[PDB]
Amino acid sequence: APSEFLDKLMGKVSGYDARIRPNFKGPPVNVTCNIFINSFGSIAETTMDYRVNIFLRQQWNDPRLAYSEYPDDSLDLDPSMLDSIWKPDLFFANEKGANFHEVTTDNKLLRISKNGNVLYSIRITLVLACPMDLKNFPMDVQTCIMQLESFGYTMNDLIFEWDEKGAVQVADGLTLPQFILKEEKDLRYCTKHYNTGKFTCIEARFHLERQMGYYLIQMYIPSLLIVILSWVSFWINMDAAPARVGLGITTVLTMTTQSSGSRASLPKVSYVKAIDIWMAVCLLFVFSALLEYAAVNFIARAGTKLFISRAKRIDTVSRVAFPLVFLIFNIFYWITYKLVPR
Amino acid sequence: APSEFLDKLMGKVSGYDARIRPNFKGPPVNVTCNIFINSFGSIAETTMDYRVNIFLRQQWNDPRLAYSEYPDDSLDLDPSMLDSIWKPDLFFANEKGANFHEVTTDNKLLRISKNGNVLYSIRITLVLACPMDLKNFPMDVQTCIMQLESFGYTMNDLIFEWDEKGAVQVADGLTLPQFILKEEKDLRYCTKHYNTGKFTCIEARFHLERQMGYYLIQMYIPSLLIVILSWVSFWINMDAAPARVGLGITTVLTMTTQSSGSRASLPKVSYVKAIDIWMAVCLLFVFSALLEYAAVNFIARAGTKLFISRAKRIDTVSRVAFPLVFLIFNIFYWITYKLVPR
Amino acid sequence: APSEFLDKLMGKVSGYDARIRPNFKGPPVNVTCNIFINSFGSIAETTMDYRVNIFLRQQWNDPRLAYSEYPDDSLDLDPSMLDSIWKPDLFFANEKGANFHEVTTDNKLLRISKNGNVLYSIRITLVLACPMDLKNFPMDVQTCIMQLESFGYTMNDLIFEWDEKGAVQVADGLTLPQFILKEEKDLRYCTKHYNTGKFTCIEARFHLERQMGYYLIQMYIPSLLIVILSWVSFWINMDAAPARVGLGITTVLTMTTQSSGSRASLPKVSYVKAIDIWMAVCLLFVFSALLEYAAVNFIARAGTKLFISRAKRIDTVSRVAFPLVFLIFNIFYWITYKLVPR
Amino acid sequence: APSEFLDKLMGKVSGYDARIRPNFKGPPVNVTCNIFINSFGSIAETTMDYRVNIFLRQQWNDPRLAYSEYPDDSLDLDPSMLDSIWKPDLFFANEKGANFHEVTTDNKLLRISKNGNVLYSIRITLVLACPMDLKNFPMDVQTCIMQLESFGYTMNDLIFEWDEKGAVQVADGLTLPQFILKEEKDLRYCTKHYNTGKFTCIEARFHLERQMGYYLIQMYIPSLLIVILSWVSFWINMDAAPARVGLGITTVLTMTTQSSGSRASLPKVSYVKAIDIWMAVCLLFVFSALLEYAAVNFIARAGTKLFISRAKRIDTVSRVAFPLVFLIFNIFYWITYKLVPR
Amino acid sequence: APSEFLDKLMGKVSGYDARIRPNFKGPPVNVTCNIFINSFGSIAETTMDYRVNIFLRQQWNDPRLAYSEYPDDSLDLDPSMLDSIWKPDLFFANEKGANFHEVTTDNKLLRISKNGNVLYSIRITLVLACPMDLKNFPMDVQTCIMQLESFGYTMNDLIFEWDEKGAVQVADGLTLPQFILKEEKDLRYCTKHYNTGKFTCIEARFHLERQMGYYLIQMYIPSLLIVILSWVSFWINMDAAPARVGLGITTVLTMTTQSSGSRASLPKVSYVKAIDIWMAVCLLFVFSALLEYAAVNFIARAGTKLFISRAKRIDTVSRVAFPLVFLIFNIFYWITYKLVPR
Ligand SMILES: CC[C@H](C)[C@H]1O[C@]2(CC[C@@H]1C)C[C@@H]1C[C@@H](C/C=C(\C)[C@@H](O[C@H]3C[C@H](OC)[C@@H](O[C@H]4C[C@H](OC)[C@@H](O)[C@H](C)O4)[C@H](C)O3)[C@@H](C)/C=C/C=C3\CO[C@@H]4[C@H](O)C(C)=C[C@@H](C(=O)O1)[C@]34O)O2
Ligand SMILES: CC[C@H](C)[C@H]1O[C@]2(CC[C@@H]1C)C[C@@H]1C[C@@H](C/C=C(\C)[C@@H](O[C@H]3C[C@H](OC)[C@@H](O[C@H]4C[C@H](OC)[C@@H](O)[C@H](C)O4)[C@H](C)O3)[C@@H](C)/C=C/C=C3\CO[C@@H]4[C@H](O)C(C)=C[C@@H](C(=O)O1)[C@]34O)O2
Ligand SMILES: CC[C@H](C)[C@H]1O[C@]2(CC[C@@H]1C)C[C@@H]1C[C@@H](C/C=C(\C)[C@@H](O[C@H]3C[C@H](OC)[C@@H](O[C@H]4C[C@H](OC)[C@@H](O)[C@H](C)O4)[C@H](C)O3)[C@@H](C)/C=C/C=C3\CO[C@@H]4[C@H](O)C(C)=C[C@@H](C(=O)O1)[C@]34O)O2
Ligand SMILES: CC[C@H](C)[C@H]1O[C@]2(CC[C@@H]1C)C[C@@H]1C[C@@H](C/C=C(\C)[C@@H](O[C@H]3C[C@H](OC)[C@@H](O[C@H]4C[C@H](OC)[C@@H](O)[C@H](C)O4)[C@H](C)O3)[C@@H](C)/C=C/C=C3\CO[C@@H]4[C@H](O)C(C)=C[C@@H](C(=O)O1)[C@]34O)O2
Ligand SMILES: CC[C@H](C)[C@H]1O[C@]2(CC[C@@H]1C)C[C@@H]1C[C@@H](C/C=C(\C)[C@@H](O[C@H]3C[C@H](OC)[C@@H](O[C@H]4C[C@H](OC)[C@@H](O)[C@H](C)O4)[C@H](C)O3)[C@@H](C)/C=C/C=C3\CO[C@@H]4[C@H](O)C(C)=C[C@@H](C(=O)O1)[C@]34O)O2
Repeated sequence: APSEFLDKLMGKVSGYDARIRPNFKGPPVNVTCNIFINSFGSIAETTMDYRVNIFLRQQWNDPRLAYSEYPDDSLDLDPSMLDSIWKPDLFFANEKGANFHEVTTDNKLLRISKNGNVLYSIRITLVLACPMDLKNFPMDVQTCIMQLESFGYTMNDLIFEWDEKGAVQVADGLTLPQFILKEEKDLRYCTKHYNTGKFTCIEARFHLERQMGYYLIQMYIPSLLIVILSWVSFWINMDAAPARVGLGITTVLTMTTQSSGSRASLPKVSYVKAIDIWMAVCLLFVFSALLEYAAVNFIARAGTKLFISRAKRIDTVSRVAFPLVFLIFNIFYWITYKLVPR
Repeated sequence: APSEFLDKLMGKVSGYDARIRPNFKGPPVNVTCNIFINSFGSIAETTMDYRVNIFLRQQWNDPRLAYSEYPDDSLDLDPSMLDSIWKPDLFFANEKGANFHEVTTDNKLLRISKNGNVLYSIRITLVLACPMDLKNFPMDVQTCIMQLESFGYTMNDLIFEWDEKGAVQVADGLTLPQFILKEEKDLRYCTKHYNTGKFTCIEARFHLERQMGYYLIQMYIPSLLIVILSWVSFWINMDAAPARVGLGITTVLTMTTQSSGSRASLPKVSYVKAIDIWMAVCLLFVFSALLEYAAVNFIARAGTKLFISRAKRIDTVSRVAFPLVFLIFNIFYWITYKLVPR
Repeated sequence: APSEFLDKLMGKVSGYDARIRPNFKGPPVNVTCNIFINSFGSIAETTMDYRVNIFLRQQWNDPRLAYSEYPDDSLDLDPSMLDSIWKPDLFFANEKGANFHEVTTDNKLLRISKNGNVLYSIRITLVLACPMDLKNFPMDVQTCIMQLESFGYTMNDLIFEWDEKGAVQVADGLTLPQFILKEEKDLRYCTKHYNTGKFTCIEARFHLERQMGYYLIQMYIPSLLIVILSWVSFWINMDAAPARVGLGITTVLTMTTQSSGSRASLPKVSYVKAIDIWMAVCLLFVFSALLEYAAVNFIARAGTKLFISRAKRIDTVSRVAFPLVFLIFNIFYWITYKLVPR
Repeated sequence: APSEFLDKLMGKVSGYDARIRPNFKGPPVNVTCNIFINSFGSIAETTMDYRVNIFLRQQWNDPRLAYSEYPDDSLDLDPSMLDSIWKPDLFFANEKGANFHEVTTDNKLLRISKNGNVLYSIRITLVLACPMDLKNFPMDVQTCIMQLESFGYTMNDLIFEWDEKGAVQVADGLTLPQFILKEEKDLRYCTKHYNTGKFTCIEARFHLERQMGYYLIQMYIPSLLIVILSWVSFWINMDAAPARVGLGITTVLTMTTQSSGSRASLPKVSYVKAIDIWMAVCLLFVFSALLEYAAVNFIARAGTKLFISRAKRIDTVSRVAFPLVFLIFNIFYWITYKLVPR
Repeated sequence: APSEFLDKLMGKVSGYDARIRPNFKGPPVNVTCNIFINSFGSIAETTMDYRVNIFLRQQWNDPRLAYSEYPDDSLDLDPSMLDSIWKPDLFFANEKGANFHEVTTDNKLLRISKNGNVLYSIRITLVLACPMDLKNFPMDVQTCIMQLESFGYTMNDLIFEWDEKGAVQVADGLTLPQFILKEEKDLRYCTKHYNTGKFTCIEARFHLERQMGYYLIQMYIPSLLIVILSWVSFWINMDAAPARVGLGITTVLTMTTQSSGSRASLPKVSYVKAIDIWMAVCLLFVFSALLEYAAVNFIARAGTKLFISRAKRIDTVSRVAFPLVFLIFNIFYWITYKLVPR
């Protein structure tokens, strides 16, 4: 009897056809699909893509599946039965490849309401290639988008609509080590025009903000320290050229290395990153320090002690100048990027 | 005759249906599942996931499979027969992808007791994404969790229960090169609430403790050595500025490199790692050493021999001071992290 | 009735055979295929290949599929039905491996016009091995080619023709981080002669131009800076040999490192890259600077003050000479590669 | 007729059942299986696993397959026929994943003797995770083990036995770039006890010895050279502090780098590697050299020429001492690890 | 009618059996197979394997497929039909894994001549593990071999023969960035003896020669340059110890780094590479230069000006000596490896 009902509803009997669209030659089937995202992982600037595995819940009703037989409002069909019924055909457009998880049983959940409402749920792993603007790199906000489109049928045949309440849910305990996701999530329609015809698509937005802890600790602090080293360099007498030339050279080299280190993590990009203007100014200051020492030597290795007194003056006034120029730059710098954002 | 019994029990005859849940429209099927874990491998902080391949043994009884025909209490069915019978549908929630091992035969073991108890065993390889807190990195205890949930049916239909005795077993000879697993294993229920309904889950806990041998040998000892180099630097006369500036610079650079080296292995993280406070203090001491030499020079390059005597005093008192401040820091440091843990 | 038409047109009835070519033993089937390319990604010089995922739209008409039954000009058949009809067999020749995207439904779109025109669309991910000439590396234009050939039948049986209008389309918002694609796209026939017979092929051209921003910021500027360091080195008195030897050595070493850094990204290649002539000249200038200092010392460590005056002359005239020789080289250099291209 | 015999022996006729074990409800089936190993490849200490692809030849007789029809002692059945007959189910326990090679035809060889002896051969690629002890790393002997167990049936049902003569064969021309395999091969039974029951297993042993050429050339020689540099450092007068401090520092730094270099290849391990005691002693000697120079300076920068004469004595006696202490250490070192092994 | 002929020739009618070998119980089937290689790619010394994707064309005639029905000499069967006919079973022995390309249609080409000659063509991607001798690394000739063997049947059943004319063809435009392939190609039989029996194999030879451009530009030139730096070092007066010690140390360090750099690309190997003798001699010369400076100091820091004159003599005679010893070594070196090869 219970098997007999799976056989009666879905059997060849009643002439049910998998291939034919529900309510065919008529109003477009409306699919309400909401996604529950388990995790973001392996977000890489260089690879340019981010991994997310999601439950996809799509709901479409067809009149023909509706049954008067059982008391229960919704009956849970077997996962295999699902291969038999018509399914809405939905591919991630930017998907860059994706896979089901078939571990143990195939992971799929389907249930038919007596009304004829169908609930269909699948667990997918997605790699998604999102374009991301690095115009200001360290502290930027990046938007990651996923758009679900129907490759099979045109606009008149099929439509996608987000669920009116709670269209995208996130894991209760989900955190990203590198970025923080924002509670506010934008959802917006799109319509794709292709040579073949117009295909429906719906896209979610995700907003992610870069954690400043790691970059502060790694990128900025050593720069600050190295810049301190020039400052301590100034106090040593000009008579010892090696100590000054040694500090200047060593510091400029280290700044070079520190600068490349930032570059290795990132994808190769034409426009100047904020990190680059920071490195350019730090390097400009150490180079200017060595430059000042060079000028002091040009005056000192030249001649008369009156000039050497002049140079002992420029030493003090310089040592007072550099922390001020660096500090004022720093102040002027932080406001634009980390304050009044967007 | 023996084939005739596989054909009689599992045949179309008797109207056995694969798709229908055992004891349908009634008390939820109870699955007692215990796992035997062959190995942990490729645990990587950066990838954030750990590999484990496990035997999964799940036991559920259904009345309809029960047979009075044979003398034997448990009969071992063919591995293919398994595709025909109803199986409890169980997916690892955090699985991040997983695969069966089909090498030679498909690796699956099933047996039916005359009572109707079914024993079902499969060999799976799992990658598992466990969130791990690095708040104190080198010596931390990390908890790795795996939760088994039923994607197919709600709470009223199906339930998972760990076996009362020996729910998780480990290989007799299993060792992890990086961590040690703890004999005490916590097992605790969870219930998942999703928009679709409430799904049963059961989760194991694994506790892993970081081996301090490698990090002691690699991370800490070279730091100690480099800090010794400042100490030997102090004894050289202040008259030779290059030897002192050379030692100070070289040591601070090496400390910088040593510090980055720790960072390369780890995933990028916002909160300060214990290794970082260690590096910060070591670097602070070498920098303070160079700083003291700079002050000594400010007094020395300045003027009168009374001051130079003053500086020869500060040399000795400093050389006595640094091992004490470093030693007291070290003592104060170890207690918090490696003593009175958690 | 609607199922009955899928059954009538494609049924065993009417004796339709999948295996037989349309209009068999006659004029070669003509396939008009246009591709819509979603993205280029992971273009790597070292791996030598570039990833592109494309929609492939191929159109061939066969008389036998044509139907008089429906009012609609084009009817959209089910994606599975596609396995039944004869398909033009088309493999990417240089494909180096490729995969369909079967996520959710298999992603395939097919429709039959009453005329008998068939539209067939598939979404594919391609890795493509394109040979690329590095003769001038940093600023080069690279051509990436994909050729679609029929492995199954000879020229007399089958032919490929690009669509007369809009044979290749690109995503409206598509950008490549490393290169820019050019609007002008060349399309040209090819015919392959193999021992078996002659097979049709059609190949698209893509032209890509290297972004000069990243290489300017990374490769060239540090070179400029390091070359500046020699210039500042000259001013320090020759009396201090260490400062001069220190600057010369340090700079030549850094130039060595900078040079290798360029090499690591690129595939190993026999012919000299433009970047290499740039590095060779920069290194030649720093080496020549140190060389001049060495000559100055050979005169200076030798003897009489008249010679030392001679050397103080060569210092000034040299410091005036080096920026001129470097600047004139730079000017002479840029014209060939970034100006009057091809 | 020849097809008729495949149809008669393996047909539904005679009531042959694939699922049922040979000689069912009786003495355990005995499988004699010998392996021919094509190659070892990609043996990596860090990944901890080694690749081997093997032919597996397993022989079990069943009475029912035996035929009186043909003259030939052994008849070669079609590779597909193999799917129909019962196969012994054998999975590599530590397999960590493995794959068949299906290129061209599926690669499988089966033949049935009239006696009823069945020869079954398959070509498999295995990744095998072998635990390996690094207690003395550079020159160690490592044992790699593969154990073949039956996941399907208990001890009473099935048994594995190595072939009495030539159970494991190796390719005639097989060589490993990193290790050498030893002709003597140990083969030993194991029995696995699991909660389900006792399962048969048979394990091969492979013994591999590390090639000392590469590590001698790479690891040890540069250490020797750097240690020579301290020796040449001693001869330079103590009056020039920079040359001595320069050599001491530079050499200790280089030793640090050389030491890390060894570490990068290896998996992270708690226990001290032999390479580490070697590095510790080399570094101890360079550090002791710099230390002696520091003491000499403490005496020299202090005061009276009688002390400076004392120091010129300690220079000579030291320069005589260091090659002796290093040489005697070297001698004492090599004996334990490369002599009287195990 | 045309379908009726596929049904008549290959139908169950006429009692055609896929499983049975052509001309069974008789003279061994003779397969003439020629390969057309599209590309070599990703040849890596470290991975030890090289990728090649090839068309495999194998020709065997069977009497039973021969038909008198059509006028055409050769008829092209459908790619699926191929699964039905008997195929020669041919696996690459060293294949290390390989895959078909199933993109769009499965890529397979088959045609049956009325004579009964069958032409069968498949497109395969192969990874091939070739053993390669590095005894002289930079400029070596390496032979890469692929051997095609029949795993299914013995010598008496099946045989492989290369096509008498043009057995291996190469792409008209094929080039390898790292090596050049030689027009002369050796083809030679092999017979494999295994415990099971004797299996036929045929192997192609490929000869590849290393491009000297990249290694000249990268490996050798910087060595030459660094060796020049010692030469320029000699001219500086011995009075400044730091400039000489600085140049000697810096150069020996850089030589160390340059030496390791070569090692990173290559697989770990016991026997001494030619590149190693080159590095050993270069390093020996820089070390000998520093050594000579040390001796000069032992004489100079010692005492009387007559000795200092002696040392100013050894300076000149040395500076004349080193370019000669290095040049004569270079000459003596190149002849063995790049001249009179093999
Ligand atoms: C003339 C430069 C000399 C050598 C000066 O160098 C120094 C010191 C003083 C010298 C006189 C140091 C140098 C920076 C320069 C000053 C330059 C800048 C602050 C910026 O660059 C300028 C010019 C540049 O166009 C030549 C321009 O880019 C274009 C590219 C695109 O158009 C096609 C477009 O997007 C738009 C038009 O922008 C830029 C906007 O503006 C800044 C971008 C450069 C930073 C420099 C660096 C950043 O990572 C490098 C690395 O970390 C390293 C090793 C050293 C750094 C350095 O060496 O920093 C570094 O190379 O000062
Ligand atoms: C002012 C710093 C100057 C340059 C001082 O530098 C030195 C020497 C003396 C200078 C005056 C050396 C420097 C450390 C500083 C002292 C700083 C610390 C001990 C710590 O940082 C402070 C400030 C920091 O917030 C600015 C704060 O982080 C926040 C981040 C998050 O909020 C958004 C939150 O999680 C919480 C609020 O915590 C921290 C807790 O506390 C410590 C974290 C820094 C260690 C420094 C380093 C660790 O890896 C780096 C690397 O190995 C390297 C190359 C050098 C190191 C270094 O250069 O170490 C390094 O960069 O002293
Ligand atoms: C004699 C050289 C001495 C050591 C000189 O070195 C320096 C300084 C002065 C010394 C006297 C520095 C050196 C370059 C040389 C001058 C050489 C060139 C400008 C070029 O090379 C010459 C000769 C070379 O054939 C020996 C020839 O290649 C052939 C190869 C192929 O035939 C089989 C064919 O394609 C065609 C015939 O071309 C070339 C065309 O032309 C240039 C190619 C070399 C650049 C050098 C380098 C580029 O990356 C290297 C790296 O960044 C590094 C660490 C240092 C660089 C360097 O060390 O640069 C570097 O190694 O000058
Ligand atoms: C006090 C050390 C000072 C800094 C001394 O450092 C130097 C010079 C003189 C200083 C006074 C140099 C230093 C070694 C020390 C002497 C130490 C050893 C020879 C060994 O270590 C000792 C102590 C160590 O337990 C603290 C102990 O490990 C335990 C770990 C486990 O228990 C939990 C267990 O398995 C068992 C109990 O063993 C060890 C057995 O025995 C040796 C192991 C250390 C070698 C050092 C190094 C090896 O790779 C490192 C790297 O290449 C580098 C950059 C420098 C090396 C160095 O710096 O070498 C290095 O760090 O001497
Ligand atoms: C005693 C050596 C001292 C330290 C001398 O070092 C220097 C300078 C002068 C010192 C007195 C420098 C040193 C080489 C030596 C001279 C040695 C050689 C030219 C060669 O080696 C000798 C001895 C060696 O067996 C100990 C032997 O190998 C065996 C291995 C196998 O048997 C089991 C077998 O295959 C066969 C018997 O061959 C070899 C054939 O012959 C040469 C091979 C060594 C080259 C050295 C190096 C190559 O890459 C290394 C790297 O780039 C680096 C950082 C420095 C190099 C170096 O340091 O080079 C380096 O380590 O001279």
